[PDB]
Amino acid sequence: FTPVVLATPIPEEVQQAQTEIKLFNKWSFEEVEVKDASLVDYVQVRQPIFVAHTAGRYANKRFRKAQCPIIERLTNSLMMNGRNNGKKLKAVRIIKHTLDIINVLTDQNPIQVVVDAITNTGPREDTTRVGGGGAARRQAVDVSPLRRVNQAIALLTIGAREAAFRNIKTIAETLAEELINAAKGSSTSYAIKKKDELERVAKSNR
Amino acid sequence: SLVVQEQGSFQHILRLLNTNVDGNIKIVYALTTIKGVGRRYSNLVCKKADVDLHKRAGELTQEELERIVQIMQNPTHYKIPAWFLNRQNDITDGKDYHTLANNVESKLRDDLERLKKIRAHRGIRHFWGLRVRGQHTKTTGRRRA
Amino acid sequence: ALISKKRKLVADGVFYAELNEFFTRELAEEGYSGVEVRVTPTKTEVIIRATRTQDV
Amino acid sequence: AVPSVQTFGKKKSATAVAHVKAGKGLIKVNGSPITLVEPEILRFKVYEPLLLVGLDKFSNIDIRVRVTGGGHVSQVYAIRQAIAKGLVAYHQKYVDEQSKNELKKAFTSYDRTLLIADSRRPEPKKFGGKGARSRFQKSYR
Amino acid sequence: TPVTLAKVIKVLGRTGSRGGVTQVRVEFLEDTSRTIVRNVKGPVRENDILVLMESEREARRLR
Amino acid sequence: AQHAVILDQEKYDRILKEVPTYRYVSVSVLVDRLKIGGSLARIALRHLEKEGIIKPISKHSKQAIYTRAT
Amino acid sequence: GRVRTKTVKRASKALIERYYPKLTLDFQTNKRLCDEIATIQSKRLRNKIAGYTTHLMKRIQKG
Amino acid sequence: QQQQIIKIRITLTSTKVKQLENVSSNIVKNAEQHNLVKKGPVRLPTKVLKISTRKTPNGEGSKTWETYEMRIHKRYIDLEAPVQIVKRITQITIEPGVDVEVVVASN
Amino acid sequence: PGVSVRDVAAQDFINAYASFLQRQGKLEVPGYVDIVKTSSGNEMPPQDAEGWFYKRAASVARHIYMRKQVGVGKLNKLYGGAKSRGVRPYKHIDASGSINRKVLQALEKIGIVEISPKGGRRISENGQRDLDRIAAQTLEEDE
RNA sequence: CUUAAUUGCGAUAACGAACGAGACCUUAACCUACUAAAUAGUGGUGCUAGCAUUUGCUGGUUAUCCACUUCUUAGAGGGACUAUCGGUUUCAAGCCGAUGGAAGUUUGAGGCAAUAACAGGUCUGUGAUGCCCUUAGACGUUCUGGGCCGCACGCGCGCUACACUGACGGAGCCAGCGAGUCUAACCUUGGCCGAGAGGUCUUGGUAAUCUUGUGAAACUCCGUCGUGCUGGGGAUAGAGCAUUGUAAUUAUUGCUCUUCAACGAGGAAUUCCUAGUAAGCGCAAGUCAUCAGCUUGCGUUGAUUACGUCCCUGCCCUUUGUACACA
Repeated sequence: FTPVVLATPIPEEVQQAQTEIKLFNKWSFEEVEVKDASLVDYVQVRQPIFVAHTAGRYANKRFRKAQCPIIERLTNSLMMNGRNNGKKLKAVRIIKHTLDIINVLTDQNPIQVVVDAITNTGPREDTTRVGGGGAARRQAVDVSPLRRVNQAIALLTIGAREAAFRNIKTIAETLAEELINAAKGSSTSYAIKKKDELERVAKSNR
Repeated sequence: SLVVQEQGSFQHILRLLNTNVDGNIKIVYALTTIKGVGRRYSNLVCKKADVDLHKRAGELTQEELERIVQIMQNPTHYKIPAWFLNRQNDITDGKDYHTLANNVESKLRDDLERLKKIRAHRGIRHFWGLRVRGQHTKTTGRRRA
Repeated sequence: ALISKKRKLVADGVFYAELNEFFTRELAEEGYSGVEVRVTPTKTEVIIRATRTQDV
Repeated sequence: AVPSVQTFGKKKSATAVAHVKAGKGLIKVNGSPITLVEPEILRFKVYEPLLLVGLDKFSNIDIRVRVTGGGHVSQVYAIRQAIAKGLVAYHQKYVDEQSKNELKKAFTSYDRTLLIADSRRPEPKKFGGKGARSRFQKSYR
Repeated sequence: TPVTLAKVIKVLGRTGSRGGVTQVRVEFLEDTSRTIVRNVKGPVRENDILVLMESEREARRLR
Repeated sequence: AQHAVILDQEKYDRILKEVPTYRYVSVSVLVDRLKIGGSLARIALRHLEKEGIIKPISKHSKQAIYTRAT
Repeated sequence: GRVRTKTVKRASKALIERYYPKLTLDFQTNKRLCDEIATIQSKRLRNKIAGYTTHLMKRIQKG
Repeated sequence: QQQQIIKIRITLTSTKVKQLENVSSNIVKNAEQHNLVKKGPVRLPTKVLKISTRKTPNGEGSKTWETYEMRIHKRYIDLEAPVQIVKRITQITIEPGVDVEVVVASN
Repeated sequence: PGVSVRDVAAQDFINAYASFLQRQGKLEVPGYVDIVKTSSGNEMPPQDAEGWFYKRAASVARHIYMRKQVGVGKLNKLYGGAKSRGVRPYKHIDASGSINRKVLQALEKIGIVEISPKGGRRISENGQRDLDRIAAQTLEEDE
């Protein structure tokens, strides 16, 4: 199919998955379907990213931080504490490097990567401190249209790095089994601990 | 980290001139432990000594360790161009000296007790004890002194 | 020619500074207000226009 | 020959001077093949405004730009403006508007900042501080 | 689950002696002709989900 | 070393049974797999490498995932 | 933070001084007004005069 | 000898934006009324002349910072300066600051 | 299809071209081989006992088809990492001065050396007499 | 009642006004448009060298011809004014929810910023300012240099780590701000010498040419290790080498080798900060003969938690109380 005459020739196996429809190049990020529970309308796939370097302002108008792409949010959310401040172009290989370990373990291409994480391992809620006085019993103030994504993604990628330092385990290779353990997991990672200490306030005290 | 069949012929923990040897670490850290032995000639204990380098430190055997005694005692018989040396043209005869493990402070205080008695400015800051090589010592004196 | 362009086109500005005291530092009673700014090559045309164009 | 074409792109340090000559499909920055884009990750942000009207659109034209400057990505999505302005620069004029509304509707629903001349700039740093909004230490004593 | 889906049709603002907690309404998705005054976190836009956790209770004063 | 980093020399058959139905393993895993560690973490991919059970599915510097090939 | 100015007093006295039956939603005469009636001291004076005289002339088609 | 022209780079040092254009156009009209072929006026780009200083005369108080700038505008022309432009400077169209130097480059 | 060396890799190229010719035979180890720290502040020399001669000399040969000219004052100002610089923040200061000038005695045998007027380097087509002729067989080996 | 605003709607013994705020001006916010670029360079260029045999790549012929701006450009103008529709609101000021976007914080940050003052502080920017010892003992100049660094022991601004994103070497060599030589001298590429610092032969540019794409880190790609005051740390101390200056002693420094201090995320307290931003890194200019761990200006990846409250400090505006007015 349609090569071209030039002095820099072109391979074969890839861009026929691109010239036909506006989707991914080699991997089948294709026609697989979503498991959409509550948090309705939080899929930026169709039309997605491929890696997370999409140009566009996203953060000062807080009503459009939800149109920051939902696949980019887990990439947005890793690197702190005097070691990797800047060097956020380490987070662009992590994408295919956690679309590396996900290939051996439950591919579920990105109509299924992020929509499965917040359901049974993260919040459907928040518990913020406006707590009256003396000893702040926090109001268990539940889900907003922006409280399903921000701390549900950008702190569970942080508390699950606490074994990625002082010994062998790499930040790019800690992510082997935390997304799946955010998809379906019994806390071999940081799944329960943002619904353990904040939910003892949140169950029957309100 | 090469193809290895490490039996008991490999050297275990033994004193080799005041250091119980870490044999299991690499051959660059086979000896580089003693005062007088910095980490800088971890290359130039075994640079062109015809001993293999990608092996760990079970090599440089019991009498290939004899060269280690005289390669660092005599710095010139193996043709380093003498820029890799700690004390030359000292007080007496004006030639080279590689100050070994006993000879670390054996000779530097001879250059200090050279000078406790010859009145100089860096004399009265060592036996008193004072920061002689360029530090303001007002604000030095708070947590370090 | 031994005097650069960028760093010494401001060098003419001393002849707005050395000059606009030189007219009126002994002569602070003169009445200067800014002459018609003018130049020719090799020589500078001089006109006086002030309170005291008569006594000095 | 033909005078150079003032379709044209800008960015931080990578001026995407969208030249177009009579070409045959060279995907370069005037010097590098299609397998040698290759940071293994940033491969496609150069391309994908290319692969939108078809595979080639290379019958008469190539992509002829050269760029000095740059950061690490700041050329990769700079000349993708020039790779989008290096195609449609003559299809406005020579072929017609119904070849733009019923055939360059490819060039409508995948504008991820293509013809946008940029509007996001880091601000100059202040005075009286290291950072752009950060300040020094007070220590009221 | 004792939770119920709820459109927050009309927005108020938010309250508190610190700034966080919020006055909102709910208009449910199931069992209409029934409404209870509840709360929500924060940056809420119009007519979107409030999954609860309580069944039927109340929390009003926001200091 | 002290606890399963360098060789564990008596146990040379364990490298020859390297995937005990145990899919996820890398350089980043083998240190506390009671086998070779990040010092000599590659000698299971030195020993059984070219044609056999192990085939390369990863790339990155110093750290390489491997897998019993289907 | 989007409110009037101190040259909105005269952006409504010379606006209707002789010039009501023009200036619809059409933006062309919403500058070709202000090069003749006003001698332009800033290109922003189109932005400070005619930036409101269509919404204010939405108020005339109401009542 | 006479009116074979010797390809002199017409140029004019100033600082302003249209005051040089008051004086540079005394050549721009005067080179094209008798209609030479022209590939001409090159805007010498704007140069800033930053100086930093503390605003205060004594180093007490809040050490606030005041900054400094200029814009060096200049034009140089890639043409033949005719004989009726080269010594026209020496008794007309010269102004303090407008020191019309005329550099030479032909081949 | 018509080949340029600008249509050829330069990352694993030296891994497959200049290290394919690793044992051409003429060693050129002029006494300052592997005794010097090879960068003026970098505390360590190469400790592999293999290479870093074609990595410094033969890096230039296809580097110089990508440009006009270089010299050793752009070789020392090319490769300096973090400097062993006190209790103070680090920099990039230059690499070694006389050591990487060994290519101005090593390249002299090849013919990729041409010395130009107007200073600097000239590259003749002798690089095309060992790289454009290997553009017929080792470019089709990296599918 | 809104607003960043005594800015504005309006109610009115107030009417008209005038500052301050906004306007005002830079700079990052663009132009299929031309009078213009050999103080940048593209298309064919007279073309050549290989390879591939398809005007396909490198180099120039300081004019081979040019079309000459589309990168710095302004000669000026334009385009985004919450715009536009639903929800609000007295139907007005207003304010939200989606859309289109070069262009929806007040276009982002700055540019002098009012009334009134403050025993704020500079006679240390002046041989401005009444006041002395003034001068020939002088509480000052010429000059050898001390001393401004002196240390018992306190307090701030900053730098480096407190320990497996820890330490080490090589393939791509990427920025941005600016700066730069005169009667001698800065920037200094290219080549020989030296392992470094540098020595020397040279070259270009009094300025978009040239040093420079400042060939920066951090990174892109790989090989090495093993958690111990490790090869974390480089304080301290010793001995050699080149430079700046007339001279480095109390080491101005940069380089080589040896020695390898404390500590293992800091108590009462306390500094800054709502998106290209914190927080890591690095580049040029200032003083510069020599010396940056500091400042002025600039790049490179781009998180957290909060887009709301008066709770602690503060701050304006009313009502109130006052024996207070140096408040």
